[PDB]
This record gives sequence, C-alpha cells and structure tokens, in this order.
Amino acid sequence: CGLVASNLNLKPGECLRVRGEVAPDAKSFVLNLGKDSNNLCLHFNPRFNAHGDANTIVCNSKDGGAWGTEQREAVFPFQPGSVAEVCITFDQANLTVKLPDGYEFKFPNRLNLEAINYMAADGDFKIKCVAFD
Amino acid sequence: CGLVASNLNLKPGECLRVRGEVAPDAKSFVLNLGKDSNNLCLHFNPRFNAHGDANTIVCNSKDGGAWGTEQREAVFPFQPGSVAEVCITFDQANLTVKLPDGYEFKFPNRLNLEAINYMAADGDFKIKCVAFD
Ligand SMILES: C=CCO[C@@H]1O[C@H](CO)[C@@H](O[C@@H]2O[C@H](CO)[C@H](O)[C@H](OCc3cn(-c4n[nH]c(N)n4)nn3)[C@H]2O)[C@H](O)[C@H]1NC(C)=O
Ligand SMILES: C=CCO[C@@H]1O[C@H](CO)[C@@H](O[C@@H]2O[C@H](CO)[C@H](O)[C@H](OCc3cn(-c4n[nH]c(N)n4)nn3)[C@H]2O)[C@H](O)[C@H]1NC(C)=O
Repeated sequence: CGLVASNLNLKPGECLRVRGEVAPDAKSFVLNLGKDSNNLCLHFNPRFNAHGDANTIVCNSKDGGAWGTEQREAVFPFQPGSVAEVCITFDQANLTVKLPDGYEFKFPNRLNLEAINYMAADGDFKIKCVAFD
Repeated sequence: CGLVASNLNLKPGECLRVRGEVAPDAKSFVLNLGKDSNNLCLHFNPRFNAHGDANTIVCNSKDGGAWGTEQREAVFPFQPGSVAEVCITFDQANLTVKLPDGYEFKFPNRLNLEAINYMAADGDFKIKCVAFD
C-alpha cells in the first residue's frame, strides 16, 4: 500500500497527474480514485503478470463496497523498469485516462460523486509526483 | 481542510517538495508533517495576520495529541496571492525547511521520527503539486 490522499476536491474538468517508477519485476499496480476505499469511480489496474493476466489494463468501479463490471483495454503502454505518467480527468459521464505512448481511453462514471476526493496507489509503482490541475 | 496524505514513506535525507497557491486574502496557512494527525514533527504555520502575529512563521510539534512549545522564525518570504514552493527534509536531529527566495531554517526533530508518513494542509494554501526526491 502506497500513497493515500484525501480531501482532493478534484472537480469535473480538472486533471490529476501521477508520475512514478514501474518496478523492474513489476507484476501489477493500482490507482484507485473516488470518495473513499469503498466508493471508487475508478480502479485502474495495469497487470503485467497478475491473476493469470499478462500486459492488460483492468478497470472497474466499486460502489458501496461492491465491485462493478470489469472492463479490459487492448493497449498496454507500460514497461517494467521505466517511468510512467498517468493523467485522469472526469465529467458526469466518463473518466478519461491518458497514458504514455499516446494512448487514451474512457471509463464510464458509474458513481454519483460531485468531486473526486480520494486517491490510493498500491503495488509495483513508486510515486514520484502528483499534480492537481 | 486541505489535502491530507498518508503512507508518504519519507526517509531521512529525502526531499519532499510541495508547491501551492497562497490565497489572495491569506491570513494564515498550515502544513503539518509527521507520523499521523496526533504526532507531528512539524506544524509549519506562516501567519500573515493571525493569532496575534504579523508576517511570522510559527512552528511547533505535537506528541500524542499534546502541542509542544512554539518556535518563531526570523524570516517570511511569502506573499498573498502568489505561488510558493516549500521543500522539507529531515534527519536524526532536525527538520530542514527550504522556503522561497533562498531562505531556510531548522526545527528540532522532537519526536525523533525516522520516517514521515503523514502530511496535511490547511488554510490559505492550495496544494498544486507534491514531489518526492
Ligand atoms: C470477474 C471475475 C472473473 O475471474 C476473476 O475474479 C477476480 C476476483 O475474484 C478478478 O480480480 C479482481 O479484479 C478486481 C477489479 O475488477 C480488482 O483488481 C481485484 O483486486 C483488488 C486489489 C488489488 N490490490 C492490489 N494491491 N496491490 C496491487 N498491485 N493490487 N489489492 N486489492 C482483483 O482481485 C479477476 O479480474 C477476474 N478475472 C477476469 C478475467 O475478469
Ligand atoms: C491571546 C494569545 C494567546 O496565545 C495564542 O494562543 C493560540 C491558541 O493556542 C495560539 O494558536 C495556536 O497555535 C498552534 C501552534 O502552537 C496552532 O497553530 C493552532 O492552530 C491549529 C491549526 C491551524 N490550522 C490552520 N489551517 N490553516 C490555517 N491557516 N491555520 N490548522 N490547525 C493555533 O490556534 C497562538 O499561537 C498563541 N500566540 C501567542 C503569541 O502565544
């Protein structure tokens, strides 16, 4: 369990940027965003080799403790042993996740949060910088 | 309040850099660092006009919920309505706080902390970036 931040007050349209080091032997890492640990509008989980999955981004939500319907992306712009930046914004309909190598995708916003107040990082990613719009 | 962060895992000699916006109407702002909210190795409180002080930085510690004795610094390189960066490092004996315009001071490490895991901001300072060197 890595950095946890609360009271972020990230409003629609504003950008959260996180830069970190992906471990040389990384298996996976997680960024969680939402209201608190039980209420995540985005669970962002690049899996290098975890849960039987290789080089796959897994995303989901968590609402009142309940995991939503998982979705997988088809591009994996991360390497073990490198620096990576992630940029996230949102509006009421979607979160937009921008990643290295030009890749961007949307994830439906399934919760009803006015602002994103909570971020937690976990796994094989050493956070070097966080910037809030 | 403002941003609260935990699991910072800051170790001796490492640098925590915090950049933010000092509000236009600033009276006072606070950056708290320590083990947790009741165990602060540094309560860093620039006062523009507050609690009986004008353009003075007040520092204190908090040990098991109990405030220590305040120390008043001799410099004040802050202005309302501006951006500011504060850089903090610590060791066995002291915290070193680097401020805008080349100023710095030391504050004794009264709790003898070997790691800083908690930070919180309050008042007229909106955190825009946090970085780890
Ligand atoms: C839909 C179920 C089908 O089988 C599997 O069931 C697993 C759960 O029983 C699925 O894994 C979870 O997927 C969740 C997202 O939908 C979360 O990723 C969950 O892990 C939560 C977690 C991660 N971490 C963590 N700590 N550090 C790191 N790097 N990750 N701690 N807690 C994973 O345990 C796993 O994704 C899923 N597989 C598929 C293909 O969907
Ligand atoms: C008639 C004078 C009585 O003496 C005063 O007594 C006050 C209350 O104990 C002293 O203030 C506290 O000093 C503490 C450090 O020793 C803390 O600064 C305390 O405020 C807690 C606090 C402030 N903030 C905050 N957030 N944002 C801002 N701007 N401030 N968050 N938590 C302040 O309420 C204040 O420093 C002290 N001043 C004198 C000169 O002794």
